[PDB]
Amino acid sequence: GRMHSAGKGISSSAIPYSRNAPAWFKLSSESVIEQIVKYARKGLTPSQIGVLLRDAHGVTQARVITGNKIMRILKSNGLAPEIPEDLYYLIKKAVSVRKHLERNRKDKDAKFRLILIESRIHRLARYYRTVAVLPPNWKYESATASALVN
Amino acid sequence: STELTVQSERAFQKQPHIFNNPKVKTSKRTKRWYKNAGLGFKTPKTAIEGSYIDKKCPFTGLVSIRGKILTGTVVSTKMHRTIVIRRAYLHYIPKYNRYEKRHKNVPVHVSPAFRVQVGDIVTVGQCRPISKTVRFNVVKVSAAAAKANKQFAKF
Amino acid sequence: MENDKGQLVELYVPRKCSATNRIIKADDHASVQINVAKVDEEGRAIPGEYVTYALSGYVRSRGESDDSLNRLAQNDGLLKNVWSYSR
Amino acid sequence: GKGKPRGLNSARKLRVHRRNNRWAENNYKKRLLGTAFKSSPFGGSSHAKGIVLEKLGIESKQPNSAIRKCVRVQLIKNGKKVTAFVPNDGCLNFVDENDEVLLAGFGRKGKAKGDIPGVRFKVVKVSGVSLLALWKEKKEKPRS
Amino acid sequence: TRSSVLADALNAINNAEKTGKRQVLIRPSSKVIIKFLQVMQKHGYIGEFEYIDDHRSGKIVVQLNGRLNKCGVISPRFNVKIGDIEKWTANLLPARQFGYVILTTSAGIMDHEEARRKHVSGKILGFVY
Amino acid sequence: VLVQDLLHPTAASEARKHKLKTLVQGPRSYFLDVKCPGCLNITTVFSHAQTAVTCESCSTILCTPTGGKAKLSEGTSFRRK
RNA sequence: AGGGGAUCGAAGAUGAUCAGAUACCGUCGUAGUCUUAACCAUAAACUAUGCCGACUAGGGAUCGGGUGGUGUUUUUUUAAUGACCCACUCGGCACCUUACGAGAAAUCAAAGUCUUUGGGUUCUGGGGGGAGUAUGGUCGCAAGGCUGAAACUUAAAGGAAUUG
RNA sequence: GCGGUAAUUCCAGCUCCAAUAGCGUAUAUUAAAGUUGUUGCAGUUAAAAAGCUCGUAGUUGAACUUUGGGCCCGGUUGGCCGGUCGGAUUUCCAACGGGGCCUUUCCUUCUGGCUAACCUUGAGUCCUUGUGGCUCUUGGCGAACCAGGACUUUUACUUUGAAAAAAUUAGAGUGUUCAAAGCAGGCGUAUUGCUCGAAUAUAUUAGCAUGGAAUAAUAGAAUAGGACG
RNA sequence: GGAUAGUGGCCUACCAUGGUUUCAACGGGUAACGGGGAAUAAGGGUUCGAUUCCGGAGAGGGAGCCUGAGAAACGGCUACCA
Ligand SMILES: [Mg+2]
Ligand SMILES: [Mg+2]
Ligand SMILES: [Mg+2]
Ligand SMILES: [Mg+2]
Ligand SMILES: [Mg+2]
Ligand SMILES: [Mg+2]
Ligand SMILES: [Mg+2]
Ligand SMILES: [Mg+2]
Ligand SMILES: [Mg+2]
Ligand SMILES: [Mg+2]
Ligand SMILES: [Mg+2]
Ligand SMILES: [Mg+2]
Ligand SMILES: [Mg+2]
Ligand SMILES: [Mg+2]
Ligand SMILES: [Mg+2]
Ligand SMILES: [Mg+2]
Ligand SMILES: [Mg+2]
Ligand SMILES: [Mg+2]
Ligand SMILES: [Mg+2]
Ligand SMILES: [Mg+2]
Ligand SMILES: [Mg+2]
Ligand SMILES: [Mg+2]
Ligand SMILES: [Mg+2]
Ligand SMILES: [Mg+2]
Ligand SMILES: [Mg+2]
Ligand SMILES: [Mg+2]
Ligand SMILES: [Mg+2]
Ligand SMILES: [Mg+2]
Ligand SMILES: [Mg+2]
Ligand SMILES: [Mg+2]
Ligand SMILES: [Mg+2]
Ligand SMILES: [Mg+2]
Ligand SMILES: [Mg+2]
Ligand SMILES: [Mg+2]
Ligand SMILES: [Mg+2]
Ligand SMILES: [Mg+2]
Ligand SMILES: [Mg+2]
Ligand SMILES: [Mg+2]
Ligand SMILES: [Mg+2]
Ligand SMILES: [Zn+2]
Repeated sequence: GRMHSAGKGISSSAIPYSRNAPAWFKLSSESVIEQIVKYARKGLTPSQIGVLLRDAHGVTQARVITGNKIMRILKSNGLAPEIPEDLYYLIKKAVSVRKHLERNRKDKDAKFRLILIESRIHRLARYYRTVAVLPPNWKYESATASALVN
Repeated sequence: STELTVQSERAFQKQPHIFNNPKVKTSKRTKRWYKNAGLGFKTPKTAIEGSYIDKKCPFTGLVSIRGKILTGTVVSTKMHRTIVIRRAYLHYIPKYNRYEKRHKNVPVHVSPAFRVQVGDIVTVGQCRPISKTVRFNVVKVSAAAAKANKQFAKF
Repeated sequence: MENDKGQLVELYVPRKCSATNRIIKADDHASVQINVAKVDEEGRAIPGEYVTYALSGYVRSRGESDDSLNRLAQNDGLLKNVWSYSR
Repeated sequence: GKGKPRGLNSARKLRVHRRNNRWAENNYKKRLLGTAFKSSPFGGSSHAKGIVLEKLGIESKQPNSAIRKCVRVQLIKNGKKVTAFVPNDGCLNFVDENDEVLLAGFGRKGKAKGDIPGVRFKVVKVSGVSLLALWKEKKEKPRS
Repeated sequence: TRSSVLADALNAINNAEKTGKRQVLIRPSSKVIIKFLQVMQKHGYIGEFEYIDDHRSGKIVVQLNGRLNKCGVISPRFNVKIGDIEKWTANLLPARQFGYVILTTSAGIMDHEEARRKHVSGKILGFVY
Repeated sequence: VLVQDLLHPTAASEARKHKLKTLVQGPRSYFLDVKCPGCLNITTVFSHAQTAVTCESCSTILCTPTGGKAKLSEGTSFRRK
């Protein structure tokens, strides 16, 4: 439990048993797929969209009112990023940590923290790479990461 | 391997005793001999269609497959017209009543009738000593590319 | 524990905890056997005649003697409510 | 599981690990290092024959007070020098300098006997005969 | 991380019995757990059990009587060579007349006596007595 | 204790437990229809919004985010479903 | 290698003490103590207790988070806030009581679920000295760090507890 | 551990003990040793958790995908009868196993060669009032396997079997006078010869061949370059 | 291509840059010939096999070779070393 710290926090969504319905929910697959798109068209991550759809609208789970996961919907409509969201936000973070370590070569904690973030990055790239969503020998270099994300 | 040129030696490359009489005006220039290697290994069309020479080809050459028929996976294709395969296997160690991963690399000839690449599983048939190390000949590719085209650009 | 030919062998077939159906062996000197009196019409308690229950030393040490007796006697009819099979 | 692998394929790790740890066996390590053949005054062999250099009077360890009669012997196949004990009452009178003697171990896997410091061997014969026989007087020491 | 889902199911059952309980929740169940549960049951070592369907991996409630000394799992699933079956039962059963080594074979998850009768062998799952 | 019904837990002692430690798991967050009588329609808010849900037409507000349950904007009303 | 150098203060020098007193106590006080840039890589670096996962038993406090209340208190005109009280629930740092259970014991919610001996995995030990010595390798400006033997010697060394 | 003056221990006499044509000593190894620990060790304080975290090799890795129900076939123990002149087979019976069907269910696939099996039936019937019973050819079973084509995701495990030197080992038979052995030998008309043997088991890793399809891997259709025609 | 009884870097010529390795290559040690087997008896194991049978290798050490179907032979020859 918790891969890069002592934390044992059990804590997640307890998803509902009901795989269909909500019965009080009208609308249509049509409607919210359109909704999914125009949002992602503004540049929104699928996660953001799921959240955005969860609060303002009634969208209990996107995958229930629509047959599909939010990222898959995006990919279908030709809206998928160059790399997966989670890898992105890792790289984006390592960038911000490094940019700080360059400004603060005396912050050993940050050095340590950087390592962890990159060790998580490289392990995740290794995964995506195994399942073809990243080209064989795709690799995170720090010298080139700043480009990748911004 | 081969590729291109075919006549790229000091010596003129030809299948032995397959005469083409110049007087007789043929429409295919060179008469080509081939065989069915046996054990139900289809002699691929690239061999019959081919123009390459290779006297160590199991289908167009002077060798024969007889003995062990092993499979292994390609691990090096640097040698011109010959490859190396890794043969994994778990070796049972009685006292502990468990196993350890072992392997052996094996050198095998590879006919330019085939286009092998690192990663392919390949079936090889034993033949006569073909070189210092090589006692095997790629006889069918039980693979292709291992999904190469399915990692292309972005949408 | 019979033998070769039908004959009963090995003396003594131990009692069992009414509650856990484990054996109550000799040196288990913390176990218990509660004789509960059969009674007839208009009070009165029919001497020498009991509904009886046994209880392993284990169980009583673990403090489960009272809850376990409750369930046992109640599903015989000597208790009427008290014990919930749910929690 | 504390501490060994249990896996079905962890056989190699389990053998290596054993090999590594056998070297803590005193007997095993001497066997493979070849201690016998290398150090140790005998070859690794049961007895050795040598030549008597001088007669020693080794003073015994505490809590014992005695003079333990012994001999310095130079091993023939070796030139290795060794001191050895001469068992039983008298028996030092049965040896002599430059005499040939047949040494054996003390049954203690190397290691000194009891209250005799240093001594790891005992005499078994002299001039081809054996103490025992000379002692119980059933045989006599040879001419020269 | 959970290595053997069977291992938890047995040790749970074992700790119930030891503490004098008459039931256990177990989590998360599997085809293999069920079949192992099934064998024990067929032989009296537990009562009835219920599979509750979380929309996930499953939970199980076992009802146990108290005839059970031990139900253990065998951590690597070693191969047994049908003749080696004797050596397992001996190693780890209380006597030659009762108790079972239960194991996985091409012809189903079955105890060694059924295994003997059907003349099959395979890999070793665990045991009951 | 020692013998009890794991299969039919009482609703109360099931209610006090953690969402992942009930018999089968489910959420304990609800949805609601929410309205401010200036407008005539009813937006649907999630009890734990995170996003500060803006009304349909009027940039008004509706609920701010919190640690958990969103705090609904002062002068409003709601129903659960 | 620069800066800093109040304080305390290895070294050194002193006053006493003492049979002696290279010390303990007092005085002077060099390095040092602080900081920058680079080295070093060791502490009883300790919970003398590897990590991940499961299960097994009771109690009251407390830290963080969240949920529930016609709880208290704050007044203004009731609220909203806030702080507080009660119940519950995750995840913490701990204590209490027990022991089914464990241990050579001291003790231990793990050091339990182990001869009825198998969830996964890493590491280390194999009597005491000899000795963390010799030797080679390697790192270090140095001090030294890592790796690390044997010959020989020895019947005990050692742990917990009991009575004196 | 004994021996420094009454030595249960040395040197002897006496007597007694153990094994005995043999018994002691030295060295090595094996058992004892769960003190090398796979089975099966130990690591708070006895020897032993790297100061700490990351991490490659290595070992390990949650759950889910044909289950349930119906029908037939023939085996091998065991009961209760025995029909019979120790063992025998039908039906009554349980029990334990193998095979093959139908349930939405590739069995690689065509193209014939083959058919053994009934949906058949062509006649009727030895005979217990008849589905108890098999011979019996003219419409209608595939797979049982020949052989030619055309093509096949890849492994582990397990089963049965082939191929397999003798001697050793385990073990059957046989009275080398016994026995370790040996593979002999045993019956008569011992005057013209009769005859039983010289078994079986183990033989494992790997390779070969067959059956299984649980457990554990591998591969599959997502920029459709998907599948069948 | 040459050479061989014959495949083969076996050798030569041209050409290329390959081959093995933490699943331990390569190197070192072996008081190492390998096997059938031996010893020790709960099991799992531990230790041993120069030595009656199978295989291999050698004839003081190296190399060369004649005869011959078969030897790089040693109770054959030739040379060098001892
Ligand atoms: Mg957790
Ligand atoms: Mg980690
Ligand atoms: Mg969270
Ligand atoms: Mg090349
Ligand atoms: Mg050591
Ligand atoms: Mg001297
Ligand atoms: Mg200063
Ligand atoms: Mg001083
Ligand atoms: Mg002075
Ligand atoms: Mg001084
Ligand atoms: Mg240290
Ligand atoms: Mg401490
Ligand atoms: Mg507690
Ligand atoms: Mg509150
Ligand atoms: Mg002493
Ligand atoms: Mg004391
Ligand atoms: Mg006297
Ligand atoms: Mg006397
Ligand atoms: Mg005497
Ligand atoms: Mg004896
Ligand atoms: Mg085992
Ligand atoms: Mg130990
Ligand atoms: Mg210690
Ligand atoms: Mg530590
Ligand atoms: Mg799994
Ligand atoms: Mg076999
Ligand atoms: Mg035989
Ligand atoms: Mg060549
Ligand atoms: Mg090169
Ligand atoms: Mg190694
Ligand atoms: Mg040798
Ligand atoms: Mg050997
Ligand atoms: Mg030999
Ligand atoms: Mg020799
Ligand atoms: Mg020769
Ligand atoms: Mg000689
Ligand atoms: Mg030379
Ligand atoms: Mg010669
Ligand atoms: Mg000769
Ligand atoms: Zn509004």
